[PDB]
Amino acid sequence: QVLVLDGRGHLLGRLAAIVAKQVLLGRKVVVVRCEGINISGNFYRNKLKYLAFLRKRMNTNPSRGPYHFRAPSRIFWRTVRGMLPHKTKRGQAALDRLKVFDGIPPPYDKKKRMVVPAALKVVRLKPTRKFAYLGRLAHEVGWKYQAVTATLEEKRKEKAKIHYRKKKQLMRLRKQAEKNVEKKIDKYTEVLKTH
Amino acid sequence: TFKTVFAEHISDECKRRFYKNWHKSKKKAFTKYCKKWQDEDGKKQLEKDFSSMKKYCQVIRVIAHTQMRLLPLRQKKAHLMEIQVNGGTVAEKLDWARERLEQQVPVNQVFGQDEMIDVIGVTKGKGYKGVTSRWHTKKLPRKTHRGLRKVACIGAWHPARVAFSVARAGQKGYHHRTEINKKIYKIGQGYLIKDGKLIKNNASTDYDLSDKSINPLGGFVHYGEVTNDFVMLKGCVVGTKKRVLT
Amino acid sequence: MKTILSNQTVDIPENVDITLKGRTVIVKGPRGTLRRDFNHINVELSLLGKKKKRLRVDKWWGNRKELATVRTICSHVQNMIKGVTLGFRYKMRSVYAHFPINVVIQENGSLVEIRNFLGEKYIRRVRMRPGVACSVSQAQKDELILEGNDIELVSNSAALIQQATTVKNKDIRKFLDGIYVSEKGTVQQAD
Amino acid sequence: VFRRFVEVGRVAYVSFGPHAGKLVAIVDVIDQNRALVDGPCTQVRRQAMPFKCMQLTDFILKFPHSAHQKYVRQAWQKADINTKWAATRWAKKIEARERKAKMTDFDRFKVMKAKKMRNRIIKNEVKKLQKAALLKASP
RNA sequence: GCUGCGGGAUGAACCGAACGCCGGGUUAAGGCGCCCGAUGCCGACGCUCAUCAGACCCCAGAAAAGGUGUUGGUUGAUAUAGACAGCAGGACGGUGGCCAUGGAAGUCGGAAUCCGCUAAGGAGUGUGUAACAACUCACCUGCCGAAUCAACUAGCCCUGA
RNA sequence: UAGCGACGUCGCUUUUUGAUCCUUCGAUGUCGGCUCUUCCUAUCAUUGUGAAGCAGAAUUCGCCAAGCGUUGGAUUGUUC
RNA sequence: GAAGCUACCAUCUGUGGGAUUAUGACUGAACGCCUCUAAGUCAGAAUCCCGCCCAGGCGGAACGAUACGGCAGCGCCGCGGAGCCUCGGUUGGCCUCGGAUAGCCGGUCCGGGGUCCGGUGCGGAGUGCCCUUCGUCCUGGGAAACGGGGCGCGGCCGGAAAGGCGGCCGCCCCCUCGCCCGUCACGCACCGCACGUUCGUGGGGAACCUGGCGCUAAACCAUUCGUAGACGACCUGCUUC
Ligand SMILES: [Mg+2]
Ligand SMILES: [Mg+2]
Ligand SMILES: [Mg+2]
Ligand SMILES: [Mg+2]
Ligand SMILES: [Mg+2]
Ligand SMILES: [Mg+2]
Ligand SMILES: [Mg+2]
Ligand SMILES: [Mg+2]
Ligand SMILES: [Mg+2]
Ligand SMILES: [Mg+2]
Ligand SMILES: [Mg+2]
Ligand SMILES: [Mg+2]
Ligand SMILES: [Mg+2]
Ligand SMILES: [Mg+2]
Ligand SMILES: [Mg+2]
Ligand SMILES: [Mg+2]
Ligand SMILES: [Mg+2]
Ligand SMILES: [Mg+2]
Ligand SMILES: [Mg+2]
Repeated sequence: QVLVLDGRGHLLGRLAAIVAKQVLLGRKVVVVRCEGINISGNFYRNKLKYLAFLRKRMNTNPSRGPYHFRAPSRIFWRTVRGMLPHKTKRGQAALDRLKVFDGIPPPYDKKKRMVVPAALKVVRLKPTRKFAYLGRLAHEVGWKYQAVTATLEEKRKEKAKIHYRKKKQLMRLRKQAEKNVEKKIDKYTEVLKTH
Repeated sequence: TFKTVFAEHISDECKRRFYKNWHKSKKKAFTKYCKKWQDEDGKKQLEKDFSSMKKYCQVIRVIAHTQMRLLPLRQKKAHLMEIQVNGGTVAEKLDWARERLEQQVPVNQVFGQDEMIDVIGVTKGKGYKGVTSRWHTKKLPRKTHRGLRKVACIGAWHPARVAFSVARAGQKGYHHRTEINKKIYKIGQGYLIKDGKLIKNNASTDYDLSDKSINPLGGFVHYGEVTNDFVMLKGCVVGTKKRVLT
Repeated sequence: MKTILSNQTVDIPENVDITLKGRTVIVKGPRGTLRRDFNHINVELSLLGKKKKRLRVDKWWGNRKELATVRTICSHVQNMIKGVTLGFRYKMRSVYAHFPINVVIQENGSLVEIRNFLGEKYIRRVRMRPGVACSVSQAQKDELILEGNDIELVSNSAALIQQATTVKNKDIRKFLDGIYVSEKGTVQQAD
Repeated sequence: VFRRFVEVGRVAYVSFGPHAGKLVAIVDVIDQNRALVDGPCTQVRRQAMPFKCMQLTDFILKFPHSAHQKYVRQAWQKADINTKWAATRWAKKIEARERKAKMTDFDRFKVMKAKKMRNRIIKNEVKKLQKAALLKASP
């Protein structure tokens, strides 16, 4: 069904390639925490290329023409637009299936977030190469919503800690229950058949 | 907008604002909402909204309107305004607003003399005027066939379009414009109750000291007979007579 | 050429203590404490010696610029040890032209206020770093002493002072005027 | 940090390649990428294998530098790598993965019914223990 | 031209390959991150940071020249008869040499170019005062301690742009 | 070698002119001026800087830099 | 010469934050020294972006009124029955920031340090959970003192970024098979065959008979208006005081 992807520590083109391949098959994929998607290269170069992309505009009418989004979710959505056949009613359905969110919505606070190993910064970059933050780029050029998103992110991180302490307490209780007795008759069978 | 909580006693001028045809309407606005005010069980579901308003909101804007019966106009419809209270914490802003629901706000309470306060409004209505009157371009000379008040060249050949910066026949006026940094001279009350039987005492400074009113000799041209609080602004202010300004 | 390990050796005296939680180095001593992060380098930082305090800065294969980087850690650890044992004192004599330079301090020595400034009427204010204390020296004309713990903070504040005092739109071969860093040293002498 | 380095005389697992699931012993490093390996009792012939192809372990041996197969075998059987390697949790994990790969349908049915019974008894005990925790916290 | 088809995104001439309508298999030219079929190989070896990276014959952009930015290569020179650096000390006598003249007294110039003390001083590498003077260098020595320096060459990248 | 730079030599651009005839001859209305929009930098001035044979003033040579300005007239149909 | 339009021909106003280029620097190796750079920091401007200012998207909010009359019509809950159209799945996984020259778990002491486990991760997505359950009847061994479902009832809000299921107390009609192993007999055994099994009391529209609780309006034209008008459009008035 849905594929809730974390966006922290992923590279833009790698994650866009994997999302654009998995969205043409029908798996409804949603990339959350889009402000944390890293981009390799120097951050000055990345904002210089994005400034050149802003400089690209129609001169006879700027409204009828290139629409330059500043929000990082819409940056990733344009990145996947440039890779899907969006002029056809296959890539149009794929863009309808794709959803993207800066920050985290409440149902994606509820559900578990996946992490793609092939798109990671650590996997795809030598650790002495420079990088960038898409949220830093978006706040530096246009997207004026870094502080509100960071405040709500710290709020949901505190919520995640106060849920995780309860979950870890329940896991300590169930391992006390596993430490208790009168369960081993099935457990010998399970150890002999892959506990 | 999280949620909007109105007051109880809503005036007929606000009801004329909420309706289009006041004659054809049966005047049925806010009957169930006033029933929610009257019900004691509805008060607990109404004060729960303010307890949620203290917790989840940061920007509180208060709706206010004008009394049209104190004007020489003919409109008789109020004008609703969200006014962002820039006070302290949300709790005491909400307490201030609930304390001052259904109450009047003078000009001396917020504004003051010698204050530099901007004006927002809509320009005059000049209509669908031409190019030399809209963009103030130079006229063509007398010998020009097919026009004198025109832009003579629009674009080059190789852009086979018309650029958006080219001066063309746009409608002049009735545009939203704001002008910044205008000083207030005098905020003065007028026409107080009959202890003194009718006090005029306006535009009567420390050096004038004579009986005089707000209005000029013969009333204001196309406005009327101002008998209320009034702001005495500097320079030229955007708009015609009888026009709503913020 | 992918050189196998390069290690730097640091001896730490008994007057101070060191604690590393990874690539973060926290040094505690008599003149306060000082902590820094080496997160962006990826060089192993190990210590040894039961109350002997022998630090080793060890880097494996790497490149030539990274073998250059592995000595920078040893040098900044030496600078932190010197700053936590002795501290840093920078003496700045006001090399002044016909117009003098009147220097006062306002907020606990953290706000240096400069006046008469090459004859300019504009009174200049310089806010210093969190953790550096400045003072006006005694028994010496127009000397400005900057004392602190972190060499980067102290020398960046002194750089802000010597760039705030700058001759503009003239010749700077003539008009040799400004507050320049005269002497670099430690607070506690004879060590 | 860095508990294990490559060394003359260290046993190492092989994860990738045609010798997968087999132990070797690193004799010497050739140049930065490949190392000559040898296995006397692990059914692998003396050859050169890459470091990213192999997998480092925690047990060490005492080899001379570039020793013969006889001395490799004698140091192996003196160190007793096979019984001590069976007596670790790592080989138990790999063996359990092999057993899960070698399951059949009747075995999965038995695993599933034992799984239901275990998880039901564990869930009832967790409910009883949190009931006892509430009974303790009620005064 | 008279000629489709697969690649070169798009193309008259480029590379394959020439055409009756179809099924199966295979391949050339090309390609295998997504459009867009196919490397989603636990691919191998190295090079490259570029604030204007680069990305495949014709084909759609660039030179002479330069780089103590890294990577190899060649030819030499040094060094326990303790080098390169770093810090410190000395840097004279003949002689203010000889041609010159406003001065040349190592320092604008023309020629030349040796000796003693030597541990070492070059009839002198530069700075300066117009000269005479002060400073530094060649050279020698004090501490440290074992590797170091110079000139070319071509691969990437940069400046030239 | 601040600023210059011969004898030689390597380039860039199409704001001049030249060369060719590829499209246009069942027509793309062929100079200049007026009005008006937009773009480039090889920068005249302004903002921030480096160097002078930069004492100050005034200049000259470079860098980031095209955001904003870059006139009124006598002459000539003039481009100039 | 009124009103009205108009003149730099009268008059008023035109507003600041950030990252940075050039450049100057700090610490600092490479290269014992030096060095603005190789990692890392500082200042830094008519350039850039945003604020302010304009029009607001096949963009989304909060609230009001939500059709009497004499029949009528329309909402919310729970309904039993039939029919047309459209397209997709055949279990859902209810969540710790972070790191890769480091990191997980458990735990005396004053969020932190010492100590104890595990680590090519088994407190593991090469994973976990109800699950490979077709059902029923009879009788036995383990586990089960919570029961286990809800048309449920009263309370709490958790949850504000786009919220609706989950947890606690007390009752309600029952279950002591809500489960694992053994015995017995049956249900369509449709006689070799496909689209079968699923969140489906799937999405919305037009109507059919019934219970309970409620609702009794508003736009557009016409007329007037001038603060606006080419026409449309926009701001306006209308009561029997
Ligand atoms: Mg008009
Ligand atoms: Mg004519
Ligand atoms: Mg000057
Ligand atoms: Mg032929
Ligand atoms: Mg083709
Ligand atoms: Mg091509
Ligand atoms: Mg075929
Ligand atoms: Mg091929
Ligand atoms: Mg594919
Ligand atoms: Mg061509
Ligand atoms: Mg080279
Ligand atoms: Mg280039
Ligand atoms: Mg021709
Ligand atoms: Mg021609
Ligand atoms: Mg034609
Ligand atoms: Mg034409
Ligand atoms: Mg024609
Ligand atoms: Mg411009
Ligand atoms: Mg710099």
